[PDB]
Amino acid sequence: FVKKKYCL
Amino acid sequence: MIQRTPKIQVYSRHPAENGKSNFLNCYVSGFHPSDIEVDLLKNGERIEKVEHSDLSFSKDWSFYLLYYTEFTPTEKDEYACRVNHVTLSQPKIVKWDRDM
Amino acid sequence: GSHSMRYFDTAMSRPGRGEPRFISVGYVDDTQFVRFDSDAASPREEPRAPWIEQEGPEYWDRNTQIFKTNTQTDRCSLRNLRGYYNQSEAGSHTLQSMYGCDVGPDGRLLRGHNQYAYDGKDYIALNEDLRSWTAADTAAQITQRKWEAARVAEQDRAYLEGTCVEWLRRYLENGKDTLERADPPKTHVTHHPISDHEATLRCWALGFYPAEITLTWQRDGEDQTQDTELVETRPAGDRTFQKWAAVVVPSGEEQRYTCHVQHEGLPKPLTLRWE
Repeated sequence: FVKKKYCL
Repeated sequence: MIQRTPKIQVYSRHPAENGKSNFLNCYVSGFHPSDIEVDLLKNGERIEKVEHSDLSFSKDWSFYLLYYTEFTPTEKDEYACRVNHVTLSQPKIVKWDRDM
Repeated sequence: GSHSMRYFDTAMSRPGRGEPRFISVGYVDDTQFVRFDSDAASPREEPRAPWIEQEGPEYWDRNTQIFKTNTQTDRCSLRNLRGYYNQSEAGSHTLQSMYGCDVGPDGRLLRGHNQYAYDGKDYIALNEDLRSWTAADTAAQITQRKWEAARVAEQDRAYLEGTCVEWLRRYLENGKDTLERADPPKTHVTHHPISDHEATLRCWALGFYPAEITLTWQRDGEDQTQDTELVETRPAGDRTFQKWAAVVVPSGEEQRYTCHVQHEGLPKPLTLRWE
């Protein structure tokens, strides 16, 4: 199940 | 910008038997950046409709891809993999040798 | 055995050739079960493993939505990273991500992972505590400060201890006939003369899963690390892997060499000789 990512 | 040159291996999915259908593999690994061109050759000519795996990488961040096609090895025919990458001044050809 | 779930993401800018490509590939151990590629023309036709289809269309829809938003997030990251390194808009740059969880045979969490590399160099990683960051340089310190301010590690921790472990356990159950089956290597030794004086002994391992394997040569029971040529473990295309290890041996001394094989699918480690 994919993870929500955060902008670097 | 750091660059890593590809490692190349050419080999068959199953042990080779002249006259029996098989798959020919070219596995390119260890490279950076990701752009790369790979051809499989039969008697020096490009094989059409070669497929490849989806771009992924090892835990050291170096990329890998498998290129592959169906093939029936014989005594006569010669097979190879030709690779180009920014780290290479000319395309690198690796011949298929059934002992490797 | 123990198992891992890992997503490997690559975002690559390509000035003058559209927006950065984003591709995310999900694995259970060495089995790919999902791909999302922003360059795919038919997202509906994008490969998923069979034990994923049984989860249904709402599961697929929720994953697809997050992948689409992740494409935009990684493009935001590439724009910011270009600025953090004072880089021109002309060149191509690469952001890679690995995230996921490792569990033991009882399904309990061993550790979580969420880390990044830029242009092939490590950039920032979530530490094993799932609470603090390690930043590689003053650019990654900017990311670390922003993520601290926004409490990003707490969101990552909740995914890694919760969603990641829970869905890995579900995948392992639904795919138990394959994901929980270790296939042992099929092994043999070949002999290739190089001169009247020496020959290569090559120890082969074929058809094994998962990819982790140990293959070594001993001479008189002593390991031959420095003199062994060991190729990278390579996919056969049928889910299984291949590897070989070779040593150059003096003619007549072949029976002093033993090849040693360890793998999860073997009831006991193998010792093999030529013939």
